[PDB]
Amino acid sequence: MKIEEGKLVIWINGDKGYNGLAEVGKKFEKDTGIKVTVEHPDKLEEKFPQVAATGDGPDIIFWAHDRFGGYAQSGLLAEITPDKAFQDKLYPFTWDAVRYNGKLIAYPIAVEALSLIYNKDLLPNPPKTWEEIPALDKELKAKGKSALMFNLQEPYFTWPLIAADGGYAFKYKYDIKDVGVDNAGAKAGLTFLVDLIKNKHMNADTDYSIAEAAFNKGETAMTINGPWAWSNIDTSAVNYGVTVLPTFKGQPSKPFVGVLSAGINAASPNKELAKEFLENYLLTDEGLEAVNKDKPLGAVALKSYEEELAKDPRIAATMENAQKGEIMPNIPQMSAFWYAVRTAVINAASGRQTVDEALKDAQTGSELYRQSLEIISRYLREQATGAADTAPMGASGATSRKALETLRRVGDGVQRNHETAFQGMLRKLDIKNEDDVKSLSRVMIHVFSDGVTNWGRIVTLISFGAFVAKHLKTINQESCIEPLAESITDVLVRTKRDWLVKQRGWDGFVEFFHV
Ligand SMILES: CCc1sc2ncnc(O[C@H](Cc3ccccc3)C(=O)O)c2c1-c1ccc(O)c(Cl)c1C
Ligand SMILES: OC[C@H]1O[C@H](O[C@H]2[C@H](O)[C@@H](O)[C@@H](O)O[C@@H]2CO)[C@H](O)[C@@H](O)[C@@H]1O
Repeated sequence: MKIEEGKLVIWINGDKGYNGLAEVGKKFEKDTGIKVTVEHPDKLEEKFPQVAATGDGPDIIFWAHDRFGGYAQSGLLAEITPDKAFQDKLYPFTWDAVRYNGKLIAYPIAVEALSLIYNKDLLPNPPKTWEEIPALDKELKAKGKSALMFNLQEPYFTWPLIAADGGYAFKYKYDIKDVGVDNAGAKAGLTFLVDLIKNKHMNADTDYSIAEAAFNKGETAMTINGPWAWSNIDTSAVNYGVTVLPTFKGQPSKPFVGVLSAGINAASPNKELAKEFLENYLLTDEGLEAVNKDKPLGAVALKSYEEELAKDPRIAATMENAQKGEIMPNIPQMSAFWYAVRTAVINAASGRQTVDEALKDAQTGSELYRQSLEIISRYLREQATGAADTAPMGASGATSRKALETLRRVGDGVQRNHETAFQGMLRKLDIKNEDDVKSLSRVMIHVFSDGVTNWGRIVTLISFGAFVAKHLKTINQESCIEPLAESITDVLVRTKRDWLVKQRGWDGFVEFFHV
């Protein structure tokens, strides 16, 4: 077991109030003798799943609720079991964001939404519409100033515009069959952003650091940022307001709402100290004030302390923008949707891809997991039982049908030609229950990993998976077919993601074996 016992390590993002969090760790250490280390590593949302998976990493991880469903799906988080007394101290909707398969997987800390931030000295009336920002930039450019600068490297900041005229991630429970990443509304919003860049009103290269510096030295009239950014603006002496985001096509910008949440590592031998630090030290008037004094949290989940901060108009603007937005879903494929949209916005902005090209590729990566499982689960199940699934694939399922048709035709030959080799490998792997199926996964990455990438090898993997599903059903282990399909899908899309999207995904597969 790698994680040290008798002490707490905390991971929190570098835009957050980590010095304030460390003051609450000092107060925990002063009362219990347990040293709390707070770190803010780069890409901790990428690195937590990698190190947690091997029993390593921090005791507590802080991030918006959107990444927590994937970590729970991978068994990287402890179940949070606060009593009714502690649960009543926080807003029920904040608890809704940290509930996954009916289990609390984290402690909610604060509701974050993007607002529009403007220089009252340059722009006494901020724009009501996105459409008027070009004329405003022209006007401010004559004065050696610019209208707007925000981070174009993170899809988070651009999403409100993309979602305004009907863009969305998963239709709402959440329908992961229904992805709205390349709909007319999404094209309209992202096209308007590329047009601002084309007409020199914004810069494709602008990241968080550049946008913050330009706003805080009064070079740009406007930025798009969250509560965490107010501290640095306070220091900079800029007379700023926090207001409702400008509308697009007469409709509000819908910011993706995040709930800063604290998760407990499953591998942690200090889960009792972590529960005690989070419930009785951090989630208190004194604890949330210590963190908020460093960098504002936004609208905190703690009712007592949220009553006080509600009077602040910048919080009111945050909640107004939050109402017009959507609570982010916490489902496992959020990570793949964010990765896909990040790439789409960066490519459309730089002109490497068109808005049509970029958003189509992001709609493929957003659907790739569910689309792959649908094909593999149906193939494995129909091979095991001898009867096809009657149910319809759905509205976007023309690809799944042709891909299953191609897999049937192409992959039945592979089962026949490799029968002897498959039987040899299935005998040598002693499969017999869900436990034995857990083993297999480890094998398949090792095998599917260090080899040349082609549709031929993808077919062999799925074909051997069907062969194992046939065996599973034969020994009354038919319930293990759905998890084996999940594991084959997991190996394939987690390791070949970038290749599968370059091949137009399953359309590429049908195209490749067409005759
Ligand atoms: C967990 C087992 C998997 S998963 C997977 N995914 C893609 N390809 C595989 O094997 C082929 C090579 C090959 C040559 C002749 C017969 C079968 C396959 C390859 O790597 O190209 C495999 C194998 C695998 C590897 C070695 C073997 O001897 C057997 Cl029987 C198998 C089933
Ligand atoms: O940009 C995609 C990104 O969006 C959100 O991350 C936000 C985070 O929620 C905020 O707390 C803030 O600090 O900035 C981040 C933007 O870089 C999602 O939470 C995150 O999962 C996703 O990758």
